[PDB]
Amino acid sequence: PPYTVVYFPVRGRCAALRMLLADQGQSWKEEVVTVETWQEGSLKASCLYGQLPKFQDGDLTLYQSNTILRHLGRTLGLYGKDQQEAALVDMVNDGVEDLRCKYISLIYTNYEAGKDDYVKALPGQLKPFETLLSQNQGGKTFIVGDQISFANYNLLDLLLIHEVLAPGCLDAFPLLSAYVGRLSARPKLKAFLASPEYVNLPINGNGKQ
Amino acid sequence: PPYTVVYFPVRGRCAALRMLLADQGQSWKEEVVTVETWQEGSLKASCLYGQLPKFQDGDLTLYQSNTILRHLGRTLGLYGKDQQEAALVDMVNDGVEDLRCKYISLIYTNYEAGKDDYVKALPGQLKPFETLLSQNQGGKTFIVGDQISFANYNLLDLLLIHEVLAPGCLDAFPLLSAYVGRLSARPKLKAFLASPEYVNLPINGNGKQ
Ligand SMILES: N[C@@H](CCC(=O)N[C@@H](CS)C(=O)NCC(=O)O)C(=O)O
Ligand SMILES: N[C@@H](CCC(=O)N[C@@H](CS)C(=O)NCC(=O)O)C(=O)O
Repeated sequence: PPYTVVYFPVRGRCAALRMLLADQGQSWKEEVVTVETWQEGSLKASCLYGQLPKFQDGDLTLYQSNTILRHLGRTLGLYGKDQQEAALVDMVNDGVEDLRCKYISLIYTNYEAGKDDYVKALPGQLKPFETLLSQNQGGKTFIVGDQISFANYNLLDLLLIHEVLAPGCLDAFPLLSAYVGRLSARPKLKAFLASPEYVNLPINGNGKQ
Repeated sequence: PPYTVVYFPVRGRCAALRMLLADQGQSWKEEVVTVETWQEGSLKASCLYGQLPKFQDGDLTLYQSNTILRHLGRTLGLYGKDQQEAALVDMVNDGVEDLRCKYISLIYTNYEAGKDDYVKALPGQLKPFETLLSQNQGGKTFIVGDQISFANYNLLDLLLIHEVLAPGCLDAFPLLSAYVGRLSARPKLKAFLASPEYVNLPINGNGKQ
């Protein structure tokens, strides 16, 4: 630290890392970039991959939402108890990222025409995470092992936004349903999730959800 | 170990991890899955995300190509010299993954119609890695620090397959070019890249490259 997240005024790909920071009792600065400012072009040209989020941790500048999640997970000890759990943590997060990418595609490129098929395919897309839960302490703790690795925050966000896209999409999945309830009840996260800086931010940048 | 990769008969998403294993002098088994066997359905159903590669390391079963790369990077000490380089390694690999996803989209969903635009956009997609090179000992070593982190193998594969797609695409990028020549020359890796088990596999599964 100090931590600074530079991003558009949406939850988007900063939602998970924000929940992580808040739940772990960290402080940070929100640098809000408006689409107007973004169109000016100077900031974009300075971003390694021409995109946000941009993350500052002291004198370290990072890009890539999952790089930030892994960085935070690594430095705060939320990356598994050993090399094996760590790999499983990656496997979960890579799974979360795959589905987030299809979600983002639906939202921004084909929402009207594609929503039905997407919702049909959703159960098969969620089953893996229910299954991971079923294989770890009866799904009563976290996605991997008994500590709250960074992948949980990313998974939690993926689940929450899919409840908005397709209400009831977790009804057929007891472990995922209870998982979201439990994690969302953690004191600091609950408070964060209920705050204006979260609630009054749209999930995506195009008005759809 | 022992290491086993379960995959279709293509370079695809296993090319980089294979190069890594070969360059690092590791031994592994290839279990080839034909599309015929895949359509039978049983293996797919047993895969966490219904996809390959599947990776066996002793009694640990992993899925997700990048999870496998990070697993080998972590257990073989090819993941930066400290927490800070590790973050940069991730930032590189996430960038590689983003472009690989676009490459894969082109190949399998829009090759004929999309190629020309994609190749036009390619220079902008490659510059970031040239920029990273120029900020690390003049690009005379590796993509991050002076050790060959796993991310290097993924970047090398990405560059190699794009050279097939758009010959000369690295001519505008002296650092990337020299980087490719340099890594490709590494003895064990050089031998691998020229061996039948690499050369006689197509880059992709639909015969396009
Ligand atoms: N792989 C990147 C993707 C970043 C990304 O898609 N950023 C979008 C907003 S979520 C952006 O900056 N769009 C504006 C632009 O591309 O000019 C990550 O995970 O951070
Ligand atoms: N995110 C996964 C993607 C895996 C993937 O796309 N696998 C393809 C082959 S490259 C597959 O199994 N296709 C068959 C199917 O989906 O049934 C990774 O990086 O490993």
